[PDB]
Amino acid sequence: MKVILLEPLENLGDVGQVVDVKPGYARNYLLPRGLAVLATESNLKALEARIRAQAKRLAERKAEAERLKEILEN
RNA sequence: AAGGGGACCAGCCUAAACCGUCCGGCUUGUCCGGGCGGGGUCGUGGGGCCCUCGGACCGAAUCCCCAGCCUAGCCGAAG
Ligand SMILES: [Mg+2]
Ligand SMILES: [Mg+2]
Ligand SMILES: [Mg+2]
Ligand SMILES: [Mg+2]
Ligand SMILES: [Mg+2]
Ligand SMILES: [Mg+2]
Ligand SMILES: [Mg+2]
Ligand SMILES: [Mg+2]
Ligand SMILES: [Mg+2]
Ligand SMILES: [Mg+2]
Ligand SMILES: [Mg+2]
Repeated sequence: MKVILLEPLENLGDVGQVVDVKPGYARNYLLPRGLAVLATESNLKALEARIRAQAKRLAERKAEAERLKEILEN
């Protein structure tokens, strides 16, 4: 069963990553302890749109700060 | 059972794509979810979206009215 990790877990996976686990592990351990969520089609959109938004708010630093390396250095 | 002969006869509404709005979750937006409205309903496949040209008839199974009918009756030939 596929889940989306909310936290990095040793010898499991990294935060925001999709991993395969047995249904019982997800249902009786990971999910109740807030450590993951089901890789449902709803959640995969929400994860996507966060990975997307972080890359957006990153590039617009490396560009409006890059605009500063234009004024300075000249 | 098909098929044939007859009785009767009638076909519709949604879900999803997409659009709009309200509400709330936190994991902050191009988010996810819930409600309502729009859109849509099909097998010659149909629908959505985007271009392109083109602009009255239908009509309920709902509602209103009225014939008709039912729940009492009446007239009715000639020793
Ligand atoms: Mg027949
Ligand atoms: Mg008959
Ligand atoms: Mg018929
Ligand atoms: Mg809100
Ligand atoms: Mg939804
Ligand atoms: Mg929504
Ligand atoms: Mg909605
Ligand atoms: Mg088609
Ligand atoms: Mg009808
Ligand atoms: Mg009499
Ligand atoms: Mg008499």
